[PDB]
Parts: sequence; C-alpha cells; structure tokens
Amino acid sequence: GFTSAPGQGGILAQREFDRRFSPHFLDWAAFGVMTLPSIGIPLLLWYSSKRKYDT
Amino acid sequence: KGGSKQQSEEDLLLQDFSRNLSAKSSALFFGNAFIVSAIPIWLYWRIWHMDLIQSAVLY
Repeated sequence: GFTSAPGQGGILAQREFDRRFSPHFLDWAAFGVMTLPSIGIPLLLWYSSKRKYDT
Repeated sequence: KGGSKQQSEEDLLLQDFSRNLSAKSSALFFGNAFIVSAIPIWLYWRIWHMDLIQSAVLY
C-alpha cells in the first residue's frame, strides 16, 4: 500500500525566505544612528537652553 | 550717548541677580518643541516599518 501524498510543494529559496522573514537589527542600529544627529543636536541645544539660564 | 549709561545702570541692577532666563526660556521652548516633533518618528519607524529616508523630506 501507499501512504498519503502531500502533493507538489514549493520549497522557498533560503534567500527569498530571509528576504521575507529575516530580522533587521544591524540596519536598525545603523538607521537609528543616522537619525541620531538631526534629532539629538536640536535636543542637546535645547538642554543647553535648560542649563545655561533657566535656573 | 546717555542711553548707554542708563542701560548700563539697568543691566547692573539686573546683574545684582542676573538670572536672565528671557532668551533661553524661549530657546528651550524652541529646542524641546523640535524634540517633541522628533520623538514620534523613531517609535513609528520600527513598529510601522516606515523607512526614515523615504519620509525624511515629509518628516
């Protein structure tokens, strides 16, 4: 006798599977660093405002 | 020419305390307003998967 046949199945290429599901962490760190200047430089200037003459 | 000496007397009287938060009170408003607009972008990015570069002009 023959067992049940799952039929034709599509094996996802490792590259395609990674592109569809891989986690981005090093790009996430790099992105974050890239945004850091335009967001923080005004933030540091604002703290300079706090700390020179609002006390 | 006198106005110089009256303003010298006035800012000497200020120098008695000389806190002068006038400008930076504003400067802090402007800078922290920039920060408050900036803070949503980083939270949005990871959760909404919105590339910073594509929306950088919009941001």
